[PDB]
Amino acid sequence: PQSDGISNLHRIALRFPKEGGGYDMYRFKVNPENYTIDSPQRTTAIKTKSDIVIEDYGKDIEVINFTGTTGFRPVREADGLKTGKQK
Amino acid sequence: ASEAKQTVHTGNTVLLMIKGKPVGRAQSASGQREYGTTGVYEIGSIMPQEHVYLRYEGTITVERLRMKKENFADLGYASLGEEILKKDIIDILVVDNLTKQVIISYHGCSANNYNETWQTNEIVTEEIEFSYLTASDKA
Amino acid sequence: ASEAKQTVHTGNTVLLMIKGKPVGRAQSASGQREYGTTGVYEIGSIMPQEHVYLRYEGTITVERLRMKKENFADLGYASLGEEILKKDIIDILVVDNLTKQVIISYHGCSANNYNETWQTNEIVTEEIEFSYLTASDKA
Amino acid sequence: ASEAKQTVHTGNTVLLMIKGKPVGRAQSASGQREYGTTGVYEIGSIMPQEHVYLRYEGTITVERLRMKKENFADLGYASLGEEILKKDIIDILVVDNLTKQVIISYHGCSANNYNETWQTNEIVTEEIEFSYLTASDKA
Amino acid sequence: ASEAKQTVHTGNTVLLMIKGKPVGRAQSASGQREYGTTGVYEIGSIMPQEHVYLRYEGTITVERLRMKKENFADLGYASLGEEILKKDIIDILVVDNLTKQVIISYHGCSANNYNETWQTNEIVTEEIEFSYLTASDKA
Amino acid sequence: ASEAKQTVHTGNTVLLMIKGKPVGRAQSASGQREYGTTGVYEIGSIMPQEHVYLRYEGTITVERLRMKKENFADLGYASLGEEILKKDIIDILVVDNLTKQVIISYHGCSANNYNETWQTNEIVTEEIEFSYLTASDKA
Amino acid sequence: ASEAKQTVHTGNTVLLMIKGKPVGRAQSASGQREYGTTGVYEIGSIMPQEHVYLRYEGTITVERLRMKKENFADLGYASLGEEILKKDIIDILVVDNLTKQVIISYHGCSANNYNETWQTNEIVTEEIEFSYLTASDKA
Repeated sequence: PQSDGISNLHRIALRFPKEGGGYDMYRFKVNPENYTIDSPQRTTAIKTKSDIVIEDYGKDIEVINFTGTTGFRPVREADGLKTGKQK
Repeated sequence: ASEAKQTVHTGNTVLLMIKGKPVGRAQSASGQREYGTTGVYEIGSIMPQEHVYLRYEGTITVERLRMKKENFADLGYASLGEEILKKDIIDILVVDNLTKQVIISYHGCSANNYNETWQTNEIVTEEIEFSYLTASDKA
Repeated sequence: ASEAKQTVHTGNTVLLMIKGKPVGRAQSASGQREYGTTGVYEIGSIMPQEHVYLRYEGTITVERLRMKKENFADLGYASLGEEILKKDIIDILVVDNLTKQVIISYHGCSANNYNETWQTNEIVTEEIEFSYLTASDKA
Repeated sequence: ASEAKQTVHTGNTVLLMIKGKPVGRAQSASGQREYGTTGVYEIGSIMPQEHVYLRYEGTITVERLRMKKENFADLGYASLGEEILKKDIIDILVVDNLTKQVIISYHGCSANNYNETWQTNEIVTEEIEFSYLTASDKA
Repeated sequence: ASEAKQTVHTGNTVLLMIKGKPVGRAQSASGQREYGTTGVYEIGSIMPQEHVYLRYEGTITVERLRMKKENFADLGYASLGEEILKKDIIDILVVDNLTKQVIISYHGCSANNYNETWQTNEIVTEEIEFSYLTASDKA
Repeated sequence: ASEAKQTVHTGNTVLLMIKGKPVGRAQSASGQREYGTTGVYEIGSIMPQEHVYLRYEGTITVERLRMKKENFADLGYASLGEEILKKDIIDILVVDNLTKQVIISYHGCSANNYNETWQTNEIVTEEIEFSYLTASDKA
Repeated sequence: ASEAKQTVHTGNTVLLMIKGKPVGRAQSASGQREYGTTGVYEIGSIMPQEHVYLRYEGTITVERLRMKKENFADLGYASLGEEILKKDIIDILVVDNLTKQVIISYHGCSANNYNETWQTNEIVTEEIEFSYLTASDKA
């Protein structure tokens, strides 16, 4: 949920394969400043001498891109006190 | 009432010192600071998460009636033309007139500008807007 | 007329409390809070159909006459140089004199700019501008 | 001379109402509008062909002495921090004090800012700069 | 000295006529007309060799004390919301009191901004800014 | 003391002439010039090598009480709407009232703007901000 | 008190010398010299570690009452039109009245803007702004 006056903000976390099997579960302490998501389509257009032909092949590989800054001031961690540079 | 027993600094009880020497006929000594603070905004909430510092900025302005000798060119602080490149880091203090105890120091300065005015039936003035690296104090 | 019956707040009925102590010999405190409120416009219709809120731009300025000692920097609220670093978050409250009931409070202020002003003859004056995470109150 | 027989509104004969309730100790109620008018210029002539509207803009500013109770936070209009998102469209009227007849209404508003001042030997004030969608009137 | 012999126009010898009626209890009317005049410069010669005219930026502001009724909005010149829409072009004339000869005229005005101002105690004041297609006159 | 024996121009001893005719009830005649001077800076030194001119700019502003006849529209200088394109280069002089000897001339002008004010219990005025090509003088 | 013993410079003890002659009936002269001084910042540390100097932005303004003749333009310092062209570099000195010892000097001034001001009744005033290559002095 976003901050909407009904629930408090919650922030992104990424699960990684642990090299012994199982996982690591990283999380951000300041959320992204820019967030962009692209959804390209594989549709193609060819122009015949007397008509246009529209052809589609379905959904294409999506792209996720976002940009942000790690916070400055120290912030407690679920198993430590880690600063922005350590994060 | 008396000097030792007030608990606010009147312009009477403050000396202004520079290059280890007191100044005659100084007027104002305004010292302004900006720590460029601008907290991180964050998509998903309306309010800044923490307020954080982005660039120190320190300016001290001194204004003075132009004395016939020992003006800020004669005391060596100010200068005209290329000769400024020969100058070095000037040093400034604010002191208790009653005990000669430092209130604050400005541990490294350089001039921005050296504004001057002559006017009809008025006293001439120097003005200097120094920039400075840091300010500190002990005792 | 009397304190026990007047309907309006005044400079004489309020105390400004910083880190659990009353501020001495302030002159004014002023706070601006702007939500960045902006209307959402539309093709085909000239007028906006709702407002929305952008960034909690929240600030308080404190102007004060310089206490002979125990000023902000000396007592440990303002800072100079890389002292800004170490000065963790500070809390401020505006307090109703007789009962010391809260009027409003500022969870976690942070400094923006600090101006100490000396002038010919007159009392030394100090200015600080603080930006805070969230203003709040309880009765 | 008398109330019923003048034909200009003095500050005496106007009530200011908000959320269906009269306000105590309000001061100014300035309402400004911009219809972004900027007529089409056109190559081949010096002068605009017709003046046309590009975006409605409506601001109403209210300034008030801070009352001990029923301030604009207690009446619910203003607010501090994230809590604003919980707020709803406030509603404001300007009324004939002599007959309780509406002069004009502002049929949907939201706050821009909530400026406040405490000062030495002065009366405290609230200020609000509301933005609003539309204004209208009947009778 | 007398109206029948004075050489100068004054506030008391002029009437402001809008849509065939005199405006009541105005305070000032001011009109700016700027041609955007600009000089044409040239390589090799530092000074411009002619001026040319760009856009007929033509405006008149009207400031008025609020009539108890029949103000601009009530009588049907100013507007609110999507009323701006329906209010077709309006004409204004500045008129020489005794003869009601034209002084100058404004073919087709159009509103820019409308400001109604209430304040403590004092008379309510109104401001409107109009932009017009072409100013003109005949004797 | 006397007219012939002073050696400063008082507003008494200056006539203002335009299109070969003296003006009645003119007030100010401010003439401002900018030669866009901005000397060449040069990598390898702190200071400008020579100060050089980048664009002439000449403005003359005339302010006048609005006369009942022979206003600046009647004398043909000012104009309203498209009709300006029909206008030509106006010509202005500043002259010794005591001897009708030219002090300076402005050998080619055009209007920027034609600001006007009517106000309650005040004298009406014209204002013109002419731009001009060149200024010169003989004897 | 006396000229022979006072410690401060005044309007009455200074003469302004241009091209070897004293300026008559000036009102004020003011000079701004700004080095463009700027601090050099750094990643990882918030405060700048030295200042450096950019451009010698050096200016003097002269304001004067118009001598009946032999003003700046007439006597051959100011200029009009393509006269600016021919007026080679000019030198100015500020001079201590009794001894005519140099106070400061301006090697090679150059005009920026020239403003002659006529107004109702009052004395005609003149303004010139000069930019110079290097300010300098010798005792």
